[PDB]
Amino acid sequence: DTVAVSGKWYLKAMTADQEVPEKPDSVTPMILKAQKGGNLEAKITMLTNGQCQNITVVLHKTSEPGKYTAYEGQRVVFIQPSPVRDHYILYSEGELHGRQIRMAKLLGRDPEQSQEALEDFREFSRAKGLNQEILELAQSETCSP
Repeated sequence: DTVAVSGKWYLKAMTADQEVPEKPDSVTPMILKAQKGGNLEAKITMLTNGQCQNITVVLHKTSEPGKYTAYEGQRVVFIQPSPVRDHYILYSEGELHGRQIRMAKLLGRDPEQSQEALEDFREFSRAKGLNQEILELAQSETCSP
């Protein structure tokens, strides 16, 4: 499952059960690198407030396909295929910077926007009790490494 989601993605949309102050102006592609040993390394760059912010998150494999842990075990991340092909949905729960926050993210192989994938993501998000507005992200190679 790890190898299946590896490679280049576009982070299309995200939502949470809390405020999430830092809304980036744009993001570079999300790179999911499958590592020897089964873990995933997620890398993305954000343009926020006139500066380039590189983010690296190591996702640790569990016995459940698609289920990973993060941030020294204080966070769980579920990765599963969307009903629309070449899209994936992330859902995470637990601690993040010392607070309990739950998030969902929509990933797409291609930059083209899929209305069906977004609609399914909205439904998924509601079914997880993520009822804030859906935040759709701007794609750009600005700040790319």
